[PDB]
Amino acid sequence: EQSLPFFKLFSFADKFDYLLMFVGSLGAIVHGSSMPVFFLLFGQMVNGFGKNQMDLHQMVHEVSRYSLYFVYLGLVVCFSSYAEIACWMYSGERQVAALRKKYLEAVLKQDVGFFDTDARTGDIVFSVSTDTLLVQDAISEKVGNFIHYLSTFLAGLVVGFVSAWKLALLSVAVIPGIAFAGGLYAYTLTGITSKSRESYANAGVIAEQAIAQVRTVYSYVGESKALNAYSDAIQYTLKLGYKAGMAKGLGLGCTYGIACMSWALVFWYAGVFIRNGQTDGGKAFTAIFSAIVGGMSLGQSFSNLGAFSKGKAAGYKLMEIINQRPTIIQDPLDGKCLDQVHGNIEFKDVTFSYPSRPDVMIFRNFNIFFPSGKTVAVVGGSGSGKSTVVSLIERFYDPNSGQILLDGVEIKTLQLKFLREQIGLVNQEPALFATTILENILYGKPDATMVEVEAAASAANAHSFITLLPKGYDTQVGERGVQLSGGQKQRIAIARAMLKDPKILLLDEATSALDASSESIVQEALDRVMVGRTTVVVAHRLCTIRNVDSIAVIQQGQVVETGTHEELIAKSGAYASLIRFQEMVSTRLSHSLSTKSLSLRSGSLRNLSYSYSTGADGRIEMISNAETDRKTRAPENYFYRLLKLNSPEWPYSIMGAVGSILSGFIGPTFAIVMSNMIEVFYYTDYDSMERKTKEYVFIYIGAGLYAVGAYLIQHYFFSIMGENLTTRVRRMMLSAILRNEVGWFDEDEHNSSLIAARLATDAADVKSAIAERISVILQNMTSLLTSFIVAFIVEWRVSLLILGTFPLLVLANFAQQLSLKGFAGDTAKAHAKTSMIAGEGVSNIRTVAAFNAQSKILSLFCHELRVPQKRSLYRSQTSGFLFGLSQLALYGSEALILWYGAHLVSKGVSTFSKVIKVFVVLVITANSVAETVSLAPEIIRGGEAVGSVFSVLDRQTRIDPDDADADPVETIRGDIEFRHVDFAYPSRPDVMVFRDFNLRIRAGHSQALVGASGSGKSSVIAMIERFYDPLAGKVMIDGKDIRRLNLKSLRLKIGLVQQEPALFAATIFDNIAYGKDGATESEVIDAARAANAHGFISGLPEGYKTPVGERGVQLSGGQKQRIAIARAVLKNPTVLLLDEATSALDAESECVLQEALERLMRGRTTVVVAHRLSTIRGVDCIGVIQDGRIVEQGSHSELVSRPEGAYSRLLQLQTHR
Ligand SMILES: CC(C)[C@H](C)[C@@H](O)[C@H](O)[C@@H](C)[C@H]1CC[C@H]2[C@@H]3COC(=O)[C@H]4C[C@H](O)[C@H](O)C[C@]4(C)[C@H]3CC[C@]12C
Ligand SMILES: Nc1ncnc2c1ncn2[C@@H]1O[C@H](COP(=O)(O)OP(=O)(O)NP(=O)(O)O)[C@@H](O)[C@H]1O
Ligand SMILES: Nc1ncnc2c1ncn2[C@@H]1O[C@H](COP(=O)(O)OP(=O)(O)NP(=O)(O)O)[C@@H](O)[C@H]1O
Ligand SMILES: [Mg+2]
Ligand SMILES: [Mg+2]
Repeated sequence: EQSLPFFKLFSFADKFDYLLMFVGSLGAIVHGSSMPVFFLLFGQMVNGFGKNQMDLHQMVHEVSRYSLYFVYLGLVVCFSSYAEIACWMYSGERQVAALRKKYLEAVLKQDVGFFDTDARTGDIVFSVSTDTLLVQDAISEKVGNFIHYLSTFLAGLVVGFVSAWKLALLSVAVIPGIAFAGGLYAYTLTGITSKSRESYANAGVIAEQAIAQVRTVYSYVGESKALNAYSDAIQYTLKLGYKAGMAKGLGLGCTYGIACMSWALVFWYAGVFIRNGQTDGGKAFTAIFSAIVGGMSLGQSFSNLGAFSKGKAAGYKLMEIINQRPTIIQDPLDGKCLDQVHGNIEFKDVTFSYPSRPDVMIFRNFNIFFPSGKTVAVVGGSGSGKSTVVSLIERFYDPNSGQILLDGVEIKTLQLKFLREQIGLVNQEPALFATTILENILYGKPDATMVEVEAAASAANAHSFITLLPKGYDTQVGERGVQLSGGQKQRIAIARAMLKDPKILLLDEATSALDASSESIVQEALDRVMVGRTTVVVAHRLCTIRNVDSIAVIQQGQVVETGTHEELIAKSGAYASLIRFQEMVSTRLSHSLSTKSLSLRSGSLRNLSYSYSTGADGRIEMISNAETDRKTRAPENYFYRLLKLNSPEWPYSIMGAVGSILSGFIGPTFAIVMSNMIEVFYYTDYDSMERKTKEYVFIYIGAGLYAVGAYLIQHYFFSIMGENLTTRVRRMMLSAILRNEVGWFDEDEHNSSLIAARLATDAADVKSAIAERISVILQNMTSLLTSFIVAFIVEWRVSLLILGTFPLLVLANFAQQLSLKGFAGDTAKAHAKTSMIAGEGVSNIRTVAAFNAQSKILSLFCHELRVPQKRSLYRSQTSGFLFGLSQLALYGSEALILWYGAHLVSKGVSTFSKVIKVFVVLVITANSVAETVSLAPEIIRGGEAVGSVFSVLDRQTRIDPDDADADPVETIRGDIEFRHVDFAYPSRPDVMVFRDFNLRIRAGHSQALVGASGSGKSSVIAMIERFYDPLAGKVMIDGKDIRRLNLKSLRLKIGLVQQEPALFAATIFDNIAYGKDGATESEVIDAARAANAHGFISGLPEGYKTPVGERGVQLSGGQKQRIAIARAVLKNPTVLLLDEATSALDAESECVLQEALERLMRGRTTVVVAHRLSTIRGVDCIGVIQDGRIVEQGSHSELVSRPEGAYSRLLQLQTHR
């Protein structure tokens, strides 16, 4: 939206950076006007090297002068490419490093309640992560290319018009006949790719509903037809991907079909102006080639504007936080400083609301008093502003109406160094900055002594635990060297509360780690520090409040009652229901940053962003997103395997590769004709310069239609091979994802949001690893070959010195194509330890506001930024000097060859138009060789990270749904008998929810599994089918082992009903027939009238046809549950399985299960679980589990005979509505 001007991005430059942009601008101009000066000397060499063919002693003079000048020109490109790289890359680094210093100063001094996670602390941390890499990439080095390739254009039209201005308009005005046809290609390329990009999203929900509902898709046998709806939704991209291979041949055929009909136009009029006597054969070499490579080089200077519009936008967000004016600031002169405080805090009608939204009201008419030297207990039951009391004494906010006084002195007339130093804060998930266990304790006071740190951790239940660590109080909590990552989080944070020695002390509900005997150890540590200090207590559970010597209770805006724990238990005033409430019983930002960073990496480069994760429990882990270089390397034999998977089309690859060698002949067909017209321009018989220039125009036309029929073959083919490979792989991947166990889908890195991308993008980059890395080899390995055969027929004494110099002429043309992207290289990885230190400074700001840590983070950030400047000083000088020397060897070795040519002509060995036919061929050849060696690591080094998708094709499953040595199933009777059987989730095996679980089910019976307050209750049905394997023992079914049978034959006769039902993106005719294939119309209609819904399904305008999955009409959960029961009643199963869990019916006036329960159990073996104790009258048995063990069994007539057992607790929960 709002954006800065491009200027004022340089507004952080000091007095030293106005000299690294004046040196660095005279460097980029003299370098820019060097290719139009190379064309001024080379058209002055040939005018002595061939007009004097009759004077062999004038040639040796005037080529020994014009080939000394290509050493003087080599020492200008030596020191003017060293001054645009080593003076811009570093001078764009002292301005961003300075930015982060002004910025971090800005964030630390802002009112502390500005950050409330409502896309706020996921926006400030992201603004220091990416926006200081978009200000850097727009002002450092791409300005040094925008100046460079501009002054080539403004000096390619001065050397052009001075020498011969009557050709400096023919050579210029033709150029829009190339770009018009060069832009028609890139126009229709989008117009067909967008037809492929849009047609895939139809298939992007079929391979999504069959993964996000993989519990249902495995439960029925519905994976064999989940490919036939993904086969018939790629075929509308294959045949649409064919004719995009046609629009690349004719887009590269109609480019050399005008290009080879454009050199004929500017070489014909050159043959006219020489005969008429206006120019000569050397000055018409300059005025053509200066205006062409000068006029074509605005396609590079207008390529930097895409990276300039990202600078003005992302720079404005950084520049508005710095000058955002806060309210609660420190006044070091307009402030007081008391002495011998008592801590008599009194709120005198203090109202307050959240400044995010003043709609709700928190402290309407709030009035409490705090004593001196006592303990109070402000306590609520829920979010009635229970943590707002500590969030107001800190001045994290201001009260919008009211006044707060300390000992008769108000705190709004005080500075924020006398107040916050005297208050200690302990709260949930306590802040441990990634340092040792000596510097975290020194945030209370930076330098007192060593022995008081030990005395602080002595009365903290820590000193025993921090001397049983094999280092001298030196243990990294951020890095996972030694982990205190047990369930008992060892509270070292209380040592900060003890060493600081505060007068006022604001504790909080610091027992929320599933408290037990382990968290009772840190409880008594808290109970011994509240001595002689004004302190409060905030509590959630009242089991730890029973020894507190004053309790004041608020309910809504105001205090209700005061006193001690003798009258609080009395009078039943909002305490007797609350103790009945006691008896009736972050890590999201790393996903939130990964969403905002997603869907924005299409325009930005991959060496620019990050990839966020939780990592350890010390910080937010920022991976530099250049992890493709050193992670997930492909299997070594992949270049043979991908050819084997793509074989049946060996006819379509031989027919293509004979259309590839013919495309490599276009190189020397240009260079051998154009090296004959620099001969013919020096004839002296002006009618012999006409009959031998009609031959040199009918070949440019004759090789201008040749390129139409030799780019059309190489690109219509090698894409039929390239689109029967991103089809056969996309159908083998889904037939290899739907064979894994279900627990692989439970992991967060394998959700149904990334695995639908690894079939979209990562399976579509095999077209560019086996079809477009052969065609850019055989095109270039037949053009290198057919030019080193023509070079050894014409003259072999010069084409041997060029072959020895050829390892240098290809390095010099290799350095001219790394400089198009800039030599900075992975600029996210060096600035990635810096941002982690700014990552702990924002998301943990509530403890930085206390302790006065606002000047210790700034000196642990300006002490670490001295590493990414002395890395950008070494790299900017070495990679600016190894570029300025690899251009000296270019111009400094084109003046050895041409000198050596003008030496042999003196001895009569070889002649003119044999030096030129060897020198001009063997420079244009080397231009194409540094396009092949540039992709040399990408072939060998694993392809790339998106071509390394073999973790789904090459991955052995655990639970195989189909075997050969497995007996099929004839008829199940139902004989579920659980033998010694324990279980845990493979995702988190730390909890061991089943402990030698045992059951027994005879055929023709039922089961009445209790909810047991959600003790893994929906997991017994998970082991009837094989969603998981038991940790030990056998699941004895039908008197047999379950893991000795063919699994696809088993699941077709055991039908279940899922916990939270959802339907597929289809009408309601598949949804009630998805559990029964082969049935057509007859018993489908009767199948609906079981959970009846029959007027609900007949009440529809479009019959039964309604989209209920997505993008149609929306139904309710009580009505969706009606549809799901119609599945199992059509399948006619043997072992029915129902489920209820955690208030998921949502059907008031419950009648959707009065019909469905008692009419369905006619001849089946059922296992029914119910979370509510209602309609729980099972008719054959019952099962009640406690912590992985059943405790009682029988009918519902011996359960009521026991006085308590375990069911008597459940009947009291009926009255807890
Ligand atoms: C003039 C040469 C003898 C000289 C030694 C050589 O250094 C020259 O500067 C080379 C690098 C350049 C100068 C002009 C360029 C050509 C001018 O640009 C063009 O029109 C294109 C058309 C098409 O892209 C061709 O494949 C290359 C071609 C035709 C360019 C290929 C490379 C050059 C031939
Ligand atoms: N930053 C915020 N902006 C707006 N509302 C908030 C914010 N933080 C908390 N709230 C809500 O406003 C109410 C104030 O209660 P609060 O002071 O947070 O005590 P609490 O800790 O939520 N109660 P409990 O968790 O039961 O001990 C709560 O219901 C909060 O959920
Ligand atoms: N896929 C899973 N991976 C790891 N743990 C899980 C998974 N699913 C559930 N749990 C944990 O298992 C515990 C108990 O729930 P679970 O074992 O799923 O059955 P349940 O939810 O008790 N059934 P119900 O009582 O009917 O709601 C919970 O604390 C969950 O966190
Ligand atoms: Mg709280
Ligand atoms: Mg459940």
